[PDB]
Amino acid sequence: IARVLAAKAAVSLRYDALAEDRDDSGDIGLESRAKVENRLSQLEGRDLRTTPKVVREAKKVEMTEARAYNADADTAKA
Amino acid sequence: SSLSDQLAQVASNNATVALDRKRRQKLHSASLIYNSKTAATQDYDFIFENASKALEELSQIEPKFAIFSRTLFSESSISLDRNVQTKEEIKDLDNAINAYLLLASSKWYLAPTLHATEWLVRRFQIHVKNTEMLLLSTLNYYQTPVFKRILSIIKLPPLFNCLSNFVRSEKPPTALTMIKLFNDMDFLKLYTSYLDQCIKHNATYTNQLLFTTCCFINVVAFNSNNDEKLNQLVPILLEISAKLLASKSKDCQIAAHTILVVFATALPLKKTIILAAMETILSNLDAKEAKHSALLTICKLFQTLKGQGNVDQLPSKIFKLFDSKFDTVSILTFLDKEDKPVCDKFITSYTRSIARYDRSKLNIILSLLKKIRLERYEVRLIITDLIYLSEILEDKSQLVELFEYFISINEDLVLKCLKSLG
Amino acid sequence: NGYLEPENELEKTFKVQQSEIKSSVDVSTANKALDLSLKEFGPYHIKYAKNGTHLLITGRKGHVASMDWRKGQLRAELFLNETCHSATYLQNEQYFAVAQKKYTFIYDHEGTELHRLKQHIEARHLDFLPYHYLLVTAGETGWLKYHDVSTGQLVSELRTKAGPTMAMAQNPWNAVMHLGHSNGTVSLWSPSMPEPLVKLLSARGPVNSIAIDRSGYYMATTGADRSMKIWDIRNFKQLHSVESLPTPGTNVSISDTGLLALSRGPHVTLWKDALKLSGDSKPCFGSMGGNPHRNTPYMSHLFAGNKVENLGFVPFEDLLGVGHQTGITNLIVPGAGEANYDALELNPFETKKQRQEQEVRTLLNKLPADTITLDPNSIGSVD
Amino acid sequence: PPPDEEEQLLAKFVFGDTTDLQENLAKFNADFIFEAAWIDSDDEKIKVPILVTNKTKKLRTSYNESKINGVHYINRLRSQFEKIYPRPKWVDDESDSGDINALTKILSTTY
Amino acid sequence: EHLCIFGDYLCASTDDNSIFIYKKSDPQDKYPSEFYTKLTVTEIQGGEIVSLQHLATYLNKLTVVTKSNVLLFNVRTGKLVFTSNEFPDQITTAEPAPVLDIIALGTVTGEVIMFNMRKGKRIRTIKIPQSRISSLSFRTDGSSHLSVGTSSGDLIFYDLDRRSRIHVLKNIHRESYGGVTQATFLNGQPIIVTSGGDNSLKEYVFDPSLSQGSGDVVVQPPRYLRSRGGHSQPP
Amino acid sequence: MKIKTIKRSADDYVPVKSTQESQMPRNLNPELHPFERAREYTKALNATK
RNA sequence: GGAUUUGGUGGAUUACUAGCUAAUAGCAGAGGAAACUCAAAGAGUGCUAU
Repeated sequence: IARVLAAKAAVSLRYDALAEDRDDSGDIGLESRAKVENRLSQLEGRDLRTTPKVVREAKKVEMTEARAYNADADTAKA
Repeated sequence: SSLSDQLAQVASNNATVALDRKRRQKLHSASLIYNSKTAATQDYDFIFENASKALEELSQIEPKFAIFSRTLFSESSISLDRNVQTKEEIKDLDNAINAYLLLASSKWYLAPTLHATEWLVRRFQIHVKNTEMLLLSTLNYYQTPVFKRILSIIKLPPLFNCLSNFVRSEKPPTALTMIKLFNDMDFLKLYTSYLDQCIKHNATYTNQLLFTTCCFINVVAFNSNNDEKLNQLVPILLEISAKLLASKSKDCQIAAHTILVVFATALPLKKTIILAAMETILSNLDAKEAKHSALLTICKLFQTLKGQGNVDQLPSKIFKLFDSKFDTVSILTFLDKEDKPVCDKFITSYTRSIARYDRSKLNIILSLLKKIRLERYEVRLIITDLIYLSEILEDKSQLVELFEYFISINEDLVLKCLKSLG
Repeated sequence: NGYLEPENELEKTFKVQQSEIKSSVDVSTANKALDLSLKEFGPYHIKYAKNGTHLLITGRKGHVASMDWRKGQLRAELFLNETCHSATYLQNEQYFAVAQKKYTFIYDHEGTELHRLKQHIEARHLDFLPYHYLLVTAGETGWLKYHDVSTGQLVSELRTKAGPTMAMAQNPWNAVMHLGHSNGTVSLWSPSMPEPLVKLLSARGPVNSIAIDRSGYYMATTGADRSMKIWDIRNFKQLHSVESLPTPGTNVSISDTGLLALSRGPHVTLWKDALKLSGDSKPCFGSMGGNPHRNTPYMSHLFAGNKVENLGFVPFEDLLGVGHQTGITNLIVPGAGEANYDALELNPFETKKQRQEQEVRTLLNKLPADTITLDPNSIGSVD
Repeated sequence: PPPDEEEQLLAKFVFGDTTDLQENLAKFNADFIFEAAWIDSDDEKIKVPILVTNKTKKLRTSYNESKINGVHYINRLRSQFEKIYPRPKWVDDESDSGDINALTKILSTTY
Repeated sequence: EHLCIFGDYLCASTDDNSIFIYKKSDPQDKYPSEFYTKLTVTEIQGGEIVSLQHLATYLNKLTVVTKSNVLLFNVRTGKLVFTSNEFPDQITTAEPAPVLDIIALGTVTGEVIMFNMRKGKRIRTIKIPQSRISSLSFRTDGSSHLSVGTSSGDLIFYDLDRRSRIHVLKNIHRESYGGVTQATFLNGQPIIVTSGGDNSLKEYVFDPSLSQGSGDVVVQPPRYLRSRGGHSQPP
Repeated sequence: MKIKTIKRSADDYVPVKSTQESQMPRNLNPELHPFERAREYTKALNATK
């Protein structure tokens, strides 16, 4: 940001110093300030450390006994 | 599995058993107000005393909090331990905790919530058991000083593994990692339930929606290149918007509108989905601001359509709904403003829709055509249908005038349509 | 302590299932009902610490692990490429002995070996006398050997002269050792007497297992002859002779509350109020037309195709540890453990500092070996 | 005589009972905070014994009964089935029998 | 053509819309051998037999399913107890649901009907436009999940309680060889077996949810467990 | 049914205050305390030494 | 589109006669870095330890 800020500072200054009919508003500084803030935001956003993903392991599966209806109960004699 | 692996599972299950002094130090040391040493120095009742006052301030701000005084923040709750209860008792305890987190979601900026939640952490250990619920409430506060503390005292579930780096870290979670957690398909399913609960309960607030839509949009941008996963994002994310549109809150409706627009541009989709989309968009459209946002959206959803019927007339029921919620004078005002977005094919579908169903509205079509330059095919098709009207409908001063407008502009194409049709 | 009382006369305790018990009880005991699937080095012989805080496990193929089952921490794990048979904790959970092939070994709490007992050979059963700091061994050689851990010295060596030993159990009330023999006899032994104090014929075949209640008043024995007997050891009278066993007995255990546990393969049958002189307290399998006097099983369970290696009641706990071919499982047995423990003697919540303080004072008041007698009330008489 | 309400409140404190909280927890509802077509006659006449086969033995309401008619026999059989397969939510509470749910419907049809 | 067995009764369907009933000589015999009676369904009664199905707790009734509609026959008495209402689309697959009194019916044009037989009325309907059902199966692991197999070779899973599509498995079996000829959940497990005409049998399981709470919402996609197969054409 | 099991309140046996003395439970059932008279003699012998 | 490395699972690594069970039958060398990591100890110190 020091390098980036210095570059924009020169841009703002050369406008401030030499502009024949500069409006006392700082618009060039404001827009330059916006760019460096955008430069900072993306730069600080970067994370050198690796971010681990959720682990997805395939666990062993073994079936379990499940109680089920017997159709023999249906059949009956009158 | 090795003995340690099964043993490790036992350790997780009985994390809150409060077995010995050494474990109890860790459980009690966790805090949201005080540091570890002071936290171990405090007792339950002192914590309850502060929280009870904290709830009262919240009750003044918002009445619904007063209910929890009867069940969670009661004086007799001090003696209630979760480890001793049965499953039937636990779920009822969990459900009450679930509701409290939802209301506390919008007041995290207020100090009293942080004190009030301390009792839940200390008494019921929400941080270890209701770990997912607590985070889902506080995701949008990711940069807030409260959120980093949440990470320090808590064990991340499997789905929140992306945040493991920033636990007990000077820097807060950055903007990018929020996207990474959201890119995971399973988390969207988990959050899908969470936002679903808020919509049912009318607990949603602007910081959530705007945080959601703005995270949800970024998932599209990251995943734009690969079509197949975008296809997997359709059965889930579109379902989100339909629920948001169902919410009476205008806030949710526009939140859905931001979602629909980006999907269509990112991923072209059937006209059937688009026609269904506007119909749901229009079904619960009451607020003025949503009305402005919707009309912009509806144009965009057609802007993405690039198949036969791109400019075909809206269905009869579809046509009726649009005019009721958007008078013709409204769209004229829409067509007047100079910074209007491209809506040439939507209006073209509309002009034909008027042509088929309304005889009175023809003279507005003239004004509609003047306001917006229609592309020459859109002109050709409009010419095509109007030829049928003359043969079927009685000749009218407006009807011939609509022809005369086409006589003035691009005379040759008018003959071409006549040559092909009659 | 707990219980399993019925509302309705139809509703029977033995028909209840562990799933139903797990359903009613709270989460914590549901967690105490650990199950461990170890299919490789079985069968597994289990043993719990005196305070019930630690579990010592020994697979037949040589897998020995010591852990704090309740807190889910592994204290030691041993993978001896040898046949490991039975093991026991010494004065506390820190130090345990393993009856390996051809020798017995002492190990540290991390699992580090301390000594190999050259003198104890072919030992098949292990028991530790806490108040006397004596380790006992028995095996095929018919040699009953007592070793002092504190001094690391062999106290005494007594010749059974009855062949291999199939069962051994200590009497907590007088600390006299009971050994089963192929002639159906149960022999009582003391350090200072080169011949058994008492011999008790309790079977027509080899004595598979022997159990003694905490009070030292009753005894349960199971021979390899379709049989099980209950004895009054103080006065030496037979109380019950359960011959109706569907199968021969493998292991028996008696609880703090007095529950009688019988494992006959994967038979696991529990009886309440069976250790009483009354005839109606005689254990009976099933019921004869709902006869109230008949002592029906209190609880029963099915270990599926998994022969039970040994049974362990969890001290101060309503749980039955069961060692089997595929590993370990605790069954919820309401009203089995002692609800009110005594912390001066045994504390489940013992911290390291008062544990290590407990170590010295027990050493300071170690009872001499020769104090062992049939009657513990012998000290202090005119001679 | 029964205790007074002012006694019950105080006994709540002395003994530290928590049932009242749990009843409130059970009552906690989130929203507040925020005909047979045919008939078979053979069913009525058919009488079946229970005690012959082991599995049917469970169906007994009492030890004395041994033989039961078909109509009651089914009802125990249905109850025996429901224990085997608990009744899900979709079967009982839910039935199919501009509309805002258009998007949900179209997405279901289109894969 | 079709074979159904329940209790002591063996039911066989021939191509001529004739249903033969066999019964056991003895109650304690191991299989039925004796010929009880013959029941034939006429065209007026219904269309061609789709399958023979018997639902639980129905005291000697056979739930005969036809292309035209479903028919109920009491095998013991050999009488048509009930006739289901005519269905617009031909029925292709029938599967008894784990619930009492509902049977899942699959049509030619991607329609699954959970017809309640006791009430004799439709309860629900799932739409699969531009598809042909080949197999149905319910999950009995405690999750209200329905699998619908298609001749296209595509297996879809629905959550009945949530009325949503859990996941789709694409092209598991060749469409040229009939797609998914048969797909059945294992009784009481999260596992499903699948087969087809491509000389292949595949085996899929549903893993536990990765979310500590709301596991019903976060459903893991089914994962390939194992399979056996060979050449799809002569070597 | 009537299902009761032993129930340990962790707070009762492990106090919350790190400085507090742990509750020291006691029962006078003789069965919990074997070797009535030998222990006292050994302590007597220990005292005299 | 190409290349390098790697986690997990599946099938074999012994020749294919069904499951479950309580079964004569029932059932179905010297080192280094990281820590709200896990242990084993030593010393000192603090707090009514009455």
